[PDB]
Formats: sequence, structure tokens, C-alpha cells
Amino acid sequence: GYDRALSIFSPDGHIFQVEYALEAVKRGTCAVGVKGKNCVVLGCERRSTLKLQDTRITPSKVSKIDSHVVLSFSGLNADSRILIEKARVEAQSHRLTLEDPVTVEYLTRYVAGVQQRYTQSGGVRPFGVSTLIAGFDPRDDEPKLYQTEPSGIYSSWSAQTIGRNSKTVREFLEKNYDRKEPPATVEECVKLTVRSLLEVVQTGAKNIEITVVKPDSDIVALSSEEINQYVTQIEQEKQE
Amino acid sequence: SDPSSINGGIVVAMTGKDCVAIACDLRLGSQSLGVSNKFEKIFHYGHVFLGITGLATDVTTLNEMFRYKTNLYKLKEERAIEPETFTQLVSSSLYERRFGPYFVGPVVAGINSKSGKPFIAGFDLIGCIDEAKDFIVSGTASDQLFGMCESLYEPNLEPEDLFETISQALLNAADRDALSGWGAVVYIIKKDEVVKRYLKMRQD
Amino acid sequence: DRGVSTFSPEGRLFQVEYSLEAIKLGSTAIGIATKEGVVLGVEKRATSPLLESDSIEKIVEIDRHIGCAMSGLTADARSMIEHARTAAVTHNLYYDEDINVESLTQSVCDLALRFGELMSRPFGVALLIAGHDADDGYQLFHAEPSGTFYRYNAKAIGSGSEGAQAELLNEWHSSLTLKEAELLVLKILKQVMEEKLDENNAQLSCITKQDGFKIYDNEKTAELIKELKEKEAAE
Amino acid sequence: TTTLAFKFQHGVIAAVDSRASAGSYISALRVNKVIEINPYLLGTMSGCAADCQYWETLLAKECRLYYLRNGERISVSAASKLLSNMMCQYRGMGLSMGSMICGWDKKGPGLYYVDEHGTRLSGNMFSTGSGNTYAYGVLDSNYKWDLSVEDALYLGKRSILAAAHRDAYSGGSVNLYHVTEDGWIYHGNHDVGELFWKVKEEEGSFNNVIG
Amino acid sequence: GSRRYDSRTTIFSPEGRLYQVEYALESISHAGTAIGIMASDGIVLAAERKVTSTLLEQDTSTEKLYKLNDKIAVAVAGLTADAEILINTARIHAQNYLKTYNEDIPVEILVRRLSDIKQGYTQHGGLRPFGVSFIYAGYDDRYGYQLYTSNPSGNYTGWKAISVGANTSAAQTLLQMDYKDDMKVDDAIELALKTLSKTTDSSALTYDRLEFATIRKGANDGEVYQKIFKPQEIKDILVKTGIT
Amino acid sequence: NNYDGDTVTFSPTGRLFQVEYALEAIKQGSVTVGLRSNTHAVLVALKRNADELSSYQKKIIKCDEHMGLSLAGLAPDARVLSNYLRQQCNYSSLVFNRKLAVERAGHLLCDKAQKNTQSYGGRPYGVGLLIIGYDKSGAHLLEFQPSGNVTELYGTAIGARSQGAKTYLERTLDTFIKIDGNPDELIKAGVEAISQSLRDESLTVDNLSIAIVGKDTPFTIYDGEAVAKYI
Amino acid sequence: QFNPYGDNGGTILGIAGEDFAVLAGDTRNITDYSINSRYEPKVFDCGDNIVMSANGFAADGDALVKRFKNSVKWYHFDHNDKKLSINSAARNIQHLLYGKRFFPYYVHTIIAGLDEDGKGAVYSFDPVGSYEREQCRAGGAAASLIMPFLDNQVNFKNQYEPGTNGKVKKPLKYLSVEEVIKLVRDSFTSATERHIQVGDGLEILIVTKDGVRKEFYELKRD
Amino acid sequence: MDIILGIRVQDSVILASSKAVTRGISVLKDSDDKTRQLSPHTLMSFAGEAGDTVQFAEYIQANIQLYSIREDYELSPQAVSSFVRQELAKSIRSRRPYQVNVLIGGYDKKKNKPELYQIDYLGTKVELPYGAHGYSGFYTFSLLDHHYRPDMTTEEGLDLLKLCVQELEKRMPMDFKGVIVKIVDKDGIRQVDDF
Amino acid sequence: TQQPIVTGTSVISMKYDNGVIIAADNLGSYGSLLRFNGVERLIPVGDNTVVGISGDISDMQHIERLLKDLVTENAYDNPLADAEEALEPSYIFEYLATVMYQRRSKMNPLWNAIIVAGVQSNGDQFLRYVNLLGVTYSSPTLATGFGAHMANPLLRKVVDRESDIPKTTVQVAEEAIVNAMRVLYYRDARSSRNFSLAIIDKNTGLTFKKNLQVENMKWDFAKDIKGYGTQKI
Ligand SMILES: [Mg+2]
Ligand SMILES: [Mg+2]
Repeated sequence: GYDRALSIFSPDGHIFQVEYALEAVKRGTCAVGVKGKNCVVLGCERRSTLKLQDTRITPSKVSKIDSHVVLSFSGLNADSRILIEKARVEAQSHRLTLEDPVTVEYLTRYVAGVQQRYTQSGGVRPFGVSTLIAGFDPRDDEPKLYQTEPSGIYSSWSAQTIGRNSKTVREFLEKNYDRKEPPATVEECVKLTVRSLLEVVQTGAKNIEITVVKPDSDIVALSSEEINQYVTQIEQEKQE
Repeated sequence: SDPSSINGGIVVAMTGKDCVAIACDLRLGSQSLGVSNKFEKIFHYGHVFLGITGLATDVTTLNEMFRYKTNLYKLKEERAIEPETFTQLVSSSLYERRFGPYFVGPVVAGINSKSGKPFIAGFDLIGCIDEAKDFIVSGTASDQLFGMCESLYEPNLEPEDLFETISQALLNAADRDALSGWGAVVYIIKKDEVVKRYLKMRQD
Repeated sequence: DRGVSTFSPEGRLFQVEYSLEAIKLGSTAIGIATKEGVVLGVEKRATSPLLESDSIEKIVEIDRHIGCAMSGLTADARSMIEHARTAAVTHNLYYDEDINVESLTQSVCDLALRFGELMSRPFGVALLIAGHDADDGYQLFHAEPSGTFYRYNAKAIGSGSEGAQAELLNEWHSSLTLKEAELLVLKILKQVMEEKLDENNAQLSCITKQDGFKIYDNEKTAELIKELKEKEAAE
Repeated sequence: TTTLAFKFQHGVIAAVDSRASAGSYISALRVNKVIEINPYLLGTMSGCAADCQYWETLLAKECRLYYLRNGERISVSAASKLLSNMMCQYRGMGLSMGSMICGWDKKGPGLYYVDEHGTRLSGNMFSTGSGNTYAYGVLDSNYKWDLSVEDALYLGKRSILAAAHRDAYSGGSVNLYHVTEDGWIYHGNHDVGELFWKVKEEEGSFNNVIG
Repeated sequence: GSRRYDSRTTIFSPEGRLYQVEYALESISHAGTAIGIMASDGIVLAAERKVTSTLLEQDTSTEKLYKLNDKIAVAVAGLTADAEILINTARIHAQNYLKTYNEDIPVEILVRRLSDIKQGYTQHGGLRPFGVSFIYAGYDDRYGYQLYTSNPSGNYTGWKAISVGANTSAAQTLLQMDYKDDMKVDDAIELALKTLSKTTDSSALTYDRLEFATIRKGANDGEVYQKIFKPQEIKDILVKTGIT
Repeated sequence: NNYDGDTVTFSPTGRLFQVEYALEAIKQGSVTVGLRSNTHAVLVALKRNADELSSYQKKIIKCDEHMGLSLAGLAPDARVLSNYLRQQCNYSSLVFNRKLAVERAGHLLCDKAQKNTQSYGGRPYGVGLLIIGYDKSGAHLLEFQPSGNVTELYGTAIGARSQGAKTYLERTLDTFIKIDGNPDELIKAGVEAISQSLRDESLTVDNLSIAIVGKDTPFTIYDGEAVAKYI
Repeated sequence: QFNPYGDNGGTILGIAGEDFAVLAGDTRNITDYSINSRYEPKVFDCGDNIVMSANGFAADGDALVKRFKNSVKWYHFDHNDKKLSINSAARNIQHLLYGKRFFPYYVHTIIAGLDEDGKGAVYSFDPVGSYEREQCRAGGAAASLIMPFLDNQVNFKNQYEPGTNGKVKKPLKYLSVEEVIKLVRDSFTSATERHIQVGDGLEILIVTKDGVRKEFYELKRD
Repeated sequence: MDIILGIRVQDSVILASSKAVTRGISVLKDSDDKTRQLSPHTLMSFAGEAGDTVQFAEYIQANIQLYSIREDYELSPQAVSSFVRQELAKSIRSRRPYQVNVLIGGYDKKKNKPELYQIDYLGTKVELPYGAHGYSGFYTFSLLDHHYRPDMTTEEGLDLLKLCVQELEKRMPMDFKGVIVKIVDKDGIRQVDDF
Repeated sequence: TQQPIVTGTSVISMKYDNGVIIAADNLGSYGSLLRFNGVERLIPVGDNTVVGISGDISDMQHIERLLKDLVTENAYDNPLADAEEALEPSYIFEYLATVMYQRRSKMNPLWNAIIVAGVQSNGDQFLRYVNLLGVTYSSPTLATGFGAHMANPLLRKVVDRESDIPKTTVQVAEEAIVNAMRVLYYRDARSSRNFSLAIIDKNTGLTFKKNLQVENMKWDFAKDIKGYGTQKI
């Protein structure tokens, strides 16, 4: 079998393949995650270079791993499918062996472990994907939001963004998001998520996707018109 | 215990003038218990017809297997499989399980689309081909069917006369078998039309 | 290119030497061993204020009598910790007893040089393994990706290590109390850290014979930081 | 052998006999048929002693590793399932195991029956071994959810005594355990010989036996 | 040893791109243009054969359009031999699904499967990727008529209209201009041929340089029919639409 | 230069540079001395610390009741090779009820090291070993190089500044070989030998490591206050 | 058909004292009605103040003892010459036995020594590795002849104090090493009289804090 | 874990399964639920060898739940039954087959039709208006053959089911400790808590 | 699992003051057929050990080849192969015992009963038994098969316990062995008159005696035995 060590240290103590995988994430469309008091919202950029697209059937950017946990990403689209499939299999495997669904932290730890494994196994390259994993633990009303990256490190975030121009939207979130008082309602949380993407997106038309996840497996994706109403209200307040 | 008689059932095929007929009962049972009166044992892949008797799970498995294989055949060959070719495929597929066989008695019936020649064939559970000119029998009342066919059959019967012959062969054979009956179907097959007839029979 | 298991002209393995450079870029971790217990402390180093700092887990329990702190590519440490926990619990299964700290450390270090063309590269993380057993008392070990492990009275690893180690050289003595060690870790962490040290960007832990391995609450550490500030202002 | 376990208001009682036989020969008068998996989990033991000891001692390994990884104590449901899945690996191979996994977790007191077939049953009351039928009689007629800890301990004790008297392969001594949310509490070793006469006098039972 | 000769087909560039995937896409840009257009009452597949000869036996020839099952077909752009490897695998997957669930495989599930196979060759194994881009035209009872594309990276997307191969930039602009949502198959047939006629590198678009197919519910009542056009039938539709 | 990228490549003059680089790792290692008489065999090792807070790296490893070694170079490689010796000694005892001859132990170590010098993917061992033992033919001392070369000697030294100790033993040859039935005097000669390799530092109580095996003496290691007698 | 098992007879006895332990066994080895050896040692000093006997099928017995002795050696190598405690040895033997759960060592194993508080300890194993700490255990051919006698004379079962008539039990007073050896010798002398596989010789290994000592006694050779 | 019945009426499928579990000569449990929900509108009851039944049922459940998440879509009862049949047909020629008989009661939301599939451990599948496994059919089928209509209401189906259970309770030698009854219709799966 | 086909009967042995004696007849039986009359079942290993084998002859020939290979292997890279590092009886036995037990543990035994007789480096007598089950034991006298039942009783009258060994000379020991072989020839239906005898002494080394015969037999009393009860003529 093909055993070639592709991910190796350089003289300065860097693993270039892992670092170049992060450059693939930088190229990917922007993804953002914001957790309110009783919800988490996942926002995703859709590049409008591709029209004539069939939006019914085109792979959506946010994926359900279980009924209570979702996963969004930035980077190589094909790579993300492998992580999503593995995560979905592990979720069912946990329910089967332990008789509880996965916690959000556990699912994150698993996906992050798969990514790490692909940085020191022979004959394989790292995943060119960073993920945002959000949801609610079974019988728990505390929001959960985690981030993973190609190296395999993971951590919890009050709010986070990944992908292209994520530096800019993180700048926005750092000055607009208050920890002492997070977005108290679904409205406020979605509004702040749309506002953050409007710093980077271009047109607020079909370029912004929003998915709201509430406790007890309550997950819904907002439509174009619903998002368009947020886009309208934001700029009308801005004209002042 | 005997896998070839747990579920019961029969299939018979016959050749006629520019036609073939294939027929089967509708019973599925668990030994003495009758379970289903709608368990058809004849399938078709294009214009080639396959009847299968024996262990019902293998009947279903093999149908799905031959649908699988004839669909790939058609995609690659760009034509429907012929009865002669399909017969060899059934034989090959059964023999590959030589030491762990499907407990079945398959029967092929059809008309070659190019030559127009009527064709029938029978197999044992491991693949041995019986290519008879007159008739093929299979199932838990095969002895009874041999008796009926041997006396009732005559060559070059017209389609509607062949229908009566094969129907009476099946019915009366099934009525001397505990594990066969509960309805019956007869296919009359011509080069470009096939008629399917459900027969009325005693339900014990 | 060149083999992953290649020797340099000086007689060193290139990849092992390069992984040591990755560890130098890691956040600082410090350990101090006393006769009352071993203290482990780390710099959390959150990359952003929106990152919830209590999710940064650089101090980890291996068993009730063994703790561990990490520095470098911390993702690499997870499989090492998993092996350590398995080795500790497996030995208890086979022998109905606690495993020796040295034996646990040796088991972790056996993974180190299992790379080639096994894993494709060495680990890019160093570990401070602290614990207690009945035979050798309180112990602190430094496990490297070379497969070598040294026992230490006190040790610092990570970006501020040589400055911290010089400080540990002067401060450590064989009569240190647990409380004195706690303040000493906090003092040296505060010295080498970029950002100002508080209970949210630094973490303490210890291992004692009585209570075993414990990670300190942010409230508990905050008091020790306030106690440190006052005693430094006392002269 | 006779083992039982039952759920009640303030936890679960676990009671077992202490006899081991090799045919008619009594090889042991005092085997321990309760394994202290951990301070919050108990397992009874009937069938092959080695299978029970080995696989439940290993279960404790798995439960400890679970707590180290996740930071929480494992549930009774999850623990019982890990054990049942180990059995299914050696299914058809001759393992012999029948035990009650007893504990207290988030859903309250919990009790699961697990055997070598892979069977995994949640329930309020269970009994296994050659003398289980005798223990069931005493249990079924006296069991309430409304039992006190004192009365529940006596019930499990009295139920083993019933089996020890009638079943030839049950006896020796009775071991009691009470499982709380703060952990299991051992309630001593009780010789059946001494217990029988004591219970006969105080209770008035076993009139047919001369004392 | 052997390391010396290893090209390392599954590595990132400093910019975070996959060398071999990018170079495979460069290869595909020289292949004959294939177009797919989705309408309300069916799907059209049109494709240009590469500089042919008069001695090529066209009526038995197939280099662009392939049948995966009765409901799903693909248009190929790139190495034909590479495509046939993947096509046969997809045909098997469709039959595996049909055997397992006793229902025809949904279009996307087949597409995802093939796209995952392509993905694997970019992440592990040290082998070159498949130099192929597919346009998938299919129907199922969940989403109805569907168009997809996949490329050597293993990424796939859904489309109302799409082109692969040569001159996709020019072709996509022309499709984006004239395509409407309420369009029908007969209109889509015309759009596809008109787009190829304008983007082609050949002097003129003739029947012998084309492969054509439709997927219609123009099959007697609630069912779907695949029509791989014969040479004479391509010649007729060219006259009907007013190109020759 | 162009021929040192892997162990599978000869240079134009017929050299194996990766093996030579592995040999270099031994020269960087701390000094250790071996010597024997007709009744006993002794190992003396200068242990090295990381700093003043650190412990002194152990140098001597027991392989059996009648055999053991001292190391210089990559310590993990010594652990691998000593583990192999422990297994081979043990195989001989369990299967043949026979204590493994020291000479045969050397042949086994040679062959194990050799396989790592002729194959692609692997690397040579980066450690040198001094094996002492007492078997049916008396006391023995072996020197192991990771090139595969194993040599039986009266005395030797390996590691940094080992040349000084080696010259001393070459002078003292006729004296220390005759130290029969006197373990303390044989150790003294070894401690005096290793002293010829010291600079700036001297032999302290946690610095010195000594091992001995002989006629009626199982392989035993002395550390700490047990070697203060010899300082 | 090939039978991989056999029966070499023999009887062993382990008794734990207050600060000592004894493991005794007869030295006769047999097949069917024949004597293989009148003196074939069956109780072994395994190091670390632990004594062991694996009685039943001698080939499996020798194999298990050999593997346990080996395990003690490697425990020293792997864990810095730490002394293997009797409880740790016991758990280790369980895994050696259960490792062959589906093709067992056909033996009844007993080990003896001192626990970590210096008190006498005996552990008893079945062929597939179930074990427990015990005060008194006989194993092998004449086990059923010996154990009832030990219940009566070591634990004072069914013995009550004269005058009380069943009301007060005979108190469980501690036995000296000399007292235990007397009960061991009388156990084997009585077993020799009534069991054909028991005889020739009796070898006793005594474990104290000072180490392991041996005592040998002649038994009837018929 | 012996008796499992099924009946498909106008707008729903009703599954009835016994509550008893026996170990040796003792009944361990009289409230055992021999069923698993595979999807919101698909229920599977089971009976066969101890252990294998639950293990197989849960394995099937996990696979259907995995499919549901991957595709964000509920498989039709027919598709689920075919998957289950293949797994049993696979299993019968394995080293150690899974000795499990099942009934699959589902409501097809596309066709708006209830569906009942009977599959034995060999992988013998049949779609039926009413079904059973083992000997259960020997006592009940004569009543079902007489009284059953395809236009029966859910309430009439329950009444016919009560008659079947009463006949079982009269002529069966084993005490199966009554049955748990569950209904599968357009709104999903619910349990009849008084039967 | 197999069955023995061609078989050798008893091997008998005992210790005496300065060494050990071992003996075995020269027959290879094929059931009740006395098929092969020139089979050597005592196989010397060096000048200090003799391995006596009974049971399956095909397996005996296999063991004979293992021992031959063992001597070859021991000499490899061994300057003291004919001195301090020569094969000992104890080494040879432990090796065979390991092989026998391993083979029974794979359910494919070497169908034999083996006695290893020899003298160690320090002059100590070595005598130990091993069989197809891997069972091992030592005793002042050892015998296999029929020898166990008939020879041991006679040999134990000479050396009944350990303390009798120094009191037993080589002449007395050989005499007892030779008498035992005669008794086995009278009473074992699978024995022959021809046998081999080996003496391993710590002073005079290995003496291997071939083509020995059972002599001084008593048969004359048979002439007076008539009928089975009442017959006089
Ligand atoms: Mg009837
Ligand atoms: Mg006797």
C-alpha cells in the first residue's frame, strides 16, 4: 500500500501540508456561527459566481449530523462530505452502544480526531476543511458551538467565523457581541448573524443562508424571503 | 427440514407452434401452514421468462440477482438477453454455489427474438441444464406434473390449445399435492405479445 | 526528497529535532514537585476574546494518581493521552494496583519513535507527567518526541521555557510547601506570558496522595493570584 | 446459587447466597457473588464464576475509561449495554453468565439483567440461580415501592434464606448491599445457619422444622 | 529507493490547491463541449464529438453520452477510458441499491457516490485522479428532473443548465442569457444546439460531430423515457431548428 | 553527500554514511567503561543530567541474572535492543533450560542491527552497547556497534572522551585481568579507568553508576549511596 | 480420538495463619493405577515470597507455573524491580487462566504468601480463572476428605462450649505454625489411608517475613 | 418472545406483541416491549432466539436512522422491508445466523396506504392484510379469515384483535402475559395503553 | 489428531551410583504383525545423552531428525561446542518437552513416550520422562508402556528411593535391566528377543551395546502342562 509520509516537519518546526490545508479553508466561502441565550444560528456565504444553479438539489452548506446537531464548513467541498459521513456514522454508533445521543462536544472531539489522524498517517493528506459544529446536548438548554481545523485542534466559541474574509467578520463580531448579554431571542441572534455576513457578502439576495437550531431537536432553515426581510431592516436602520 | 419442500409450489413450461407457455401455483407455506396465496413464482427479464420453485427466500434472492445481472447485460450489450444465453447464465450462477447451493428448481421459457424459435429449459439446484423439446417440470408435485405432461402433451399445439393443456397439467397435479395450489397463473408467450391468465381452482 | 527516519551528519534524527522546534512555539507549561505534592500550570493563550477559554484543555487527568500538562501541537497529545489512560487502567486490570508513574511515562515514550515509511511523523507535543506512587513518592517527568524522558524537581516547557527554567533554578528547594509551589508557578507564568495573567488565561492543577489529581477552579486560582500580587507588593 | 436485586424508593437492594458446589460436594461455603464494579455500580454473579468475574472486572475498566474521557459517571443503562455487547462477541461459544447490574444515576436507581445470550432487560425486580423460584415467592408477596431501607434490607435477606433452606445448591451465608446515589453500602455477611434459627424464633416461620 | 520517482499526486500547493486536480481540469478544458439543460417536462443532453473522420463508424460509436440506468444518463468530458471505469462502477451502484431497497436509486445518491470515488483519489492512494467531468441527467419521484455536474476534485453541484469541456465560459454566458424557468424540452433542445453552434471550434455544426439525448415524461403516462438520438435523428433536429 | 540520504546507498568509496552518522551519536553520548578479570566482569558508567533540577539518565540495563549491558547514544534504541536480549536470554532458558552464552548474545545483536543497514525505509540503531556476563566459559565483555560489529574484549570504553579510559585499560591490561576473587578492587580499576575521561566534572554520588557480574554474583546495579564507597 | 488431557492425581493444601502461610502437597505422581514417581515436586517457590501449586493435569500445571514464574521476572523488568504483591499475583494468574477459557489449563491452582500488611494469605483458582482469597483450601484428589476435617479443626464448625449446649460457639482462637503443620500432617496421613492416589511423601512450603522454608515427611508407599 | 400478530386495516397497521420473557422455568418479565421504531411511520416487532432478536432489531434501527439523517428523507415501508429481508437472507448462510422473525408495520405517506410485511429468519418476505409468526397463526388465522375486511376502521381492527388474543389465551398452553398493542398511521406510532 | 501405525513397545531405565542405564527392544510392530525386526529405538546425542523412544515410529524418526539438527545448530558459531557449550541431557530433554506439549496443544501430538537418560557436566545423573501429552516426571527408575507395569516393580526392588542410588553398582543395575527385558519378552505380546542397551557413566562415558539377546529362559516346565483342567494325557 501507498505509505508515503506527506505530512512532515520542516526545519522551522512547521508541517506545511497542514498549513496549506488552512489556505484551502481561506479560499472557501465564509461560514459564521453565533449562539444566543436559547439558540445557535449558523450563517453561510453562497458565491454568486454560479447562477443557473438548481438550489433545490445543490448540496446545502449546513448538514444535520443528528436530529440535534448540525455541521457547517469552509474549504474543499468534497473533503467535507467524508467528515460528515463519518460523523453521521459515529452518531448512530454512539446511540447504539451507549443508548444516548452524542453530546456536541463529543461529536466535535471525534471529527477533530479524524482530522488529526490525517496529519500523521502515511499515504494521506490533511482535510482542507474547517468546521463549525453546533447544537444542544440531550435534555439540556445551554447552547453549544465548536470549531475544528485541519490540524485537529478544537475549541468552544461564543461566536466564530471561518473561510474567506473571516478576519473582517470576526472583527465585527468581536466589537458587536457582548458576553454578559448574548442575543436574547432568535430574532436578535439571526439579525446579528446576517449583519456580520453583510460586512463581506456583496448582495443580500441568494448569497446568505441561515439555519436556526433550538433545543430539543428543533432545527429549521430560513427561506430567501425571511432572510431578505432581515437584509431590508438592517440597511433602513443604517440610513441614519 | 428439507429446504426444497418447506414452502411448497410448482412450475411447468411447455412449447407449442411458434409459442411457449409457463405456469405456476400461488401458494407459499410454512410446512402445513398456508401463508400466502399471492406468491407468484414466474418473473421476466425483457422477453425471457423465469419460473423458480423451492425455498422461497432463494426464489426472491435469485429473482433479484437475475434482474441485477440482466440489467447490466442490457446496458453493456445494448440489447435484451436471449433465452439460450440466459439459460447459461442461470447455470453458471447456480454452479458458483456448488458447495452451498440455492435450494431451487428454476425453469426458463421464451422465444428467441431473431430466429423466432421457441425455447424452454430446466435446472437442478446446482446448475445442470435440461433442455427438453416438449416440457419442463419443477417443484413439490414434479412427479405429478411428469405424469400429467407425459399423457396430455402433444407437439405443435396452437397458443389457445396449449393454454388448456398446460392449465390442466398444473391444476390436476396441484390437486394431488398438499403443498401446492391456492391459485395459479399461466403465461402464453408469442413473439411480440404475452397474455397472463389467473385460473380458478379449489382453495384447500 | 529524503527518508523520515534519516540521521543527520551530527548523529541526530532530523524529524525529531524539527518537532522540538514546533514545541518551542507552543504555550508555556510548568511543573514543580514537592514533598506535599506536584503542581502543574499552563498558559491557555486564547487566539480571540470570543473563544470560551474554559474549553481550552491543556491539563489532563490520566488516572487518579497521575496528571499531565502539554505544550506544542496539542492535537497530537490526544492519542498519547488515550494510550496513557488505557495503559494505566489496563495495568490495574492485570495487577489490581496503581501503575508506577515512571512505568506510565515509559509506556507513553514507547510510542515516540514508532514513525517511518506506524505513524508518518513524530509527535509535535511535549508532556509534563506528574504523579504519586508508594515506591518513589511524588514525581514529575518530561516526555519528549525523541522517546527520552527525564525526571525533574521542576521543569518548564514551551515558548518561555529557558527563561522560566532559569527562574526555577533559583527558586526551587527541597523544603517547598504546596502553597509555595502554587504561587511560584503563577509567578513564573506571569513573567513569561505575553498577556496579563488572570484566572481565565492561566490554569493550575495539582496531585496529592490524599485527594489525587485535581484541576483548580477559576475562583480558587483567582484567590492565589490575589495572594501573589500582595506578597510581591510586600517588599 | 441464589442472587436477587430489586428497585425501591430509596435505591436498590442486592442480596446473594455464598455456596459453590462441584456435583454434590460443597467446594466453597463463602464465595463472593457480588462484584464491586466501582463505588456506584454492583454486579451479581450466577452461571460461570470466571465469566462473571473476568467480564465485569473488565466492565469496570471500561466504565473508568468512560469517566476519564467524558468527565461524568457512566449510566446504568450504558454500563449494562457495554457488558451485553461483550457477550455477543462470544455468542454460541459457551460462556455462562447471568447477573444484575445495579446502580444509581441521573434517571434514579437502575437495575438491568444481563445474560450470556446478550439479553438486556431493565426491571424493578430480578432473581437468578438454582434457588431463584423460592426467592421470587417471598419477594412478590412482600414487595412494595413504599419500603423503608431497613425493611427492604430484611426482605432481600429473608428471600435468600428461603432459597438457602429449600435449594440444596444454595446456602452458606447471605451478603447484603444497599445502593444509594452517593454509592453502594455493604450491610455485612450473615451465616445462614445462625440466621435460620434467629428468623425462625423471631418471625415464627418454618414451623415444620424442629428447633 | 522508490520515493525518488514519486510525483506525490495528493498534495496541496502553497496556495491550498490540489495540483493534479487543477491540471486534470486543464485537460478537460480541451475536451469536446457537453451541455445539459433542464426543463419542466424533461432534460436535454447535447455533446460535441472531437474532430472526427469520414471513416469513423458513427452509428455504433459512443464517446460522450452513456446510460447508467433507465432513469439516469451522463455526458462525458475528458478521458473516455477513465470515464468508462467510473460509468461501470455507477451502473453497479444503481443495481446494488435496486436489489437492496427494491426501488430505483435517487439521482443525487448515485451522483454523491461517484463524486466520493473521485474525492478519494485526491486524498489517498498516491494515484492520479480521473481526468473526467460528468453532467448527470436523471429523474426520480422525489425531486423530479435533475441536472448535476462532477469534476476530478469530487465536488458536485446541481444546475438548471450547465456546460462542461471546452469553451464553458462562453457557453455558460449564452445559456444564462436565453434560459427561462418555464421553458419546455423542445425549446431546450433548440437552446442547446444553438449554444454548441456558436461555441464550437469547428467551421460548422453537423450531425456526424454530435451526440444527443433527451429524458422525457413524454413516455405514455406517468413514466420516463430515455432517448439516445440516432445519426439520422440528429440530422433531422438540426434541420428542424434551422442550423443546417 | 549525495549518498547519505538513506542506509541502502553505498558511497563511491564503499562507505555507508547513515551507519557512520549513527556511529557519531555514540560519540556524543556520555562515557561508559567495561572491564573483566577471570572471575568477575564490571561496567562503570558516567550518567548525564539535563540540568540541576533533573535526574541523571540511567545507563545500565539488566538482561538476565547472568548478563546485562551499558549504553551510549540514543537511549530508546538501547531499550529496544536490551528488550530483544531479555527475550533471547529468556527463550534459551524456557526452551533449552540453558543460560544464553555471551558470545551467542553478541551474534544475535550483530544480526539484528545488520538488517537495519541493508533495507529501505528503516534506519540504523543510534546506540553503542557494552555487554558483560558470566556463563559456562567464565567472565566476558563485549562491545557492540550499530554497524553490526561485535567484539569480545578484556576491557574497553565508548562515548565522549572514551579514548582516555581505553588507553588506561591498555596499560593496566596485565594487572586488572589478574584481579580474581576481589570484586571491590576490580571496580576500583574501572572507576580509575573512567576517571581518565572526565573534564571539569568529577564523580559524585548521583553521577556514578556501577554494575557487576561474576562466579557467585548475579548481575546487580549500584546507584546512589551504594557507590559512595568507590568515590 | 486424541484426548489432550490427563489426570496425574495429587492433593494440595493451603492454610493462611496470622503472620504466616503454608502450601503443602503430596509428592506422588500417577496415571490410572500406576505410579510415575514417588517424589515429583508439586509446590514451587516462584520468588517474591510467593509459593504456587497447580494440581490436576501435570503438563498444564507445569506450563502455568512456568508462565507465572516468567510473569514475575517481567514484572521486575517492566516496573523497576517492584515486589509483586500476593493480590497482584492472584489477579495476574486469573488472566493467564482465562486466556485459555475455551481450551483450559486442567488444574486447580493455589498460591500462598503474605499480604501487604504482613498477614497470611491464600488464594484459590478454578481451571478458567475464577478466584478468591481464602483462609483454608484443599485441592485435588482427596480434597473432599480433607476440607470437612479442616472446617471442624481450624474453624471449629459444629463445636460449642461445654455446659451451654449449643448456645455459645467455641471461640476462633489463632493457630501457630506448629499447630497448622500438625493439622496438615494428620490431614495427609488420613487421606493416604483412604485414597489410593495419595501417598509416598509430603512436602510443605512455609512462608513468613523471613522467607520460604521447606519441610518433608514420609507417607505410606502402598 | 414468542407471539407477534399484525393486521392492516383501512388507514392503519396494528401490531400486537406478547409481554413475557422466560429464563429457564421462571418468567423474568411480564411487561417486555418486543418492538422498535425504525422511522416515524415504520414499526417493527420481532420474535425468535434470546439476544438475537433485540440485537438484530437495534442493528436495523440504527441503519434506517442513519439513512434518514444522510438523505433527510423517510424510506417507504416497502424499501425498509426489502433492506430487512436482504439482511436476513444474508444472515441465514452466515457462520451463526440471526434466528429472528419480524413483522414490519408502516404507513406509506406517498401512497397514503398502510402496509404490513411478514419476514421470517430465512428472509421469506410476504405482504399481507394480517400476519403472524410461529404457531400464532394456527390459532388466529381462522378468525381473521372469517372476520377481516379491507375497509375496517382502527376500532374494528382492535376488536378483531381482542378476539384473536382471547382465542390464544384459551387454547395455547403457554401464558404469554397479554400483549402490548401499537397503531401505525399517517400521524405516526402510538401505543394503546389499555388492552 | 491421528493414530499410531508402526509402533515400538517399552523403554526401560534406571539410575545407579555413577550414571544411568537405558534399554529398548529392536521391534517395529504393525498392529499384531511383528513387521520390522531391525529398528533402533535408543538414539545417542553426543557422548553424554541417550534418548529412548516408544510409540509411533514415523514420529520417532522425525524426533531423531530434530535431535540431529539440534547438534548441528549448537555447533554453529560455537568454539566450545565439544567442551563447555556442548549439549547437556537437561537441554535436550527441555527442548523435547517443549515440542511435545506444544504439539498436544495444537491437537496434533507426536504419538510417543520418551525417556532422556544422561550425565550432566557436574557428574549428576539425569533421567526424565515425557510423552504425547507433554506430561513430565523423574524417578530413580523410569519405564514406558508395559515396562511401567512389569519392569518398574523389579527395578524398584534395587533402587527403591534416592538413597539407594549410591549403593547400586553398574553390574547390579545392568543385571536388573537385562532381567527386566527377559520378563517383558515372556509377557508382552508386542516385544522381541533382540534389544539394545546403553550405559552413560560419568567416568567411562557412553557405552552403546547393540544386538543383545534375551537368554537363560525357562520353558522346560511347559512339557508337564496338559489340558485346561481335567485332561491328563
Ligand atoms: Mg388444505
Ligand atoms: Mg494411598
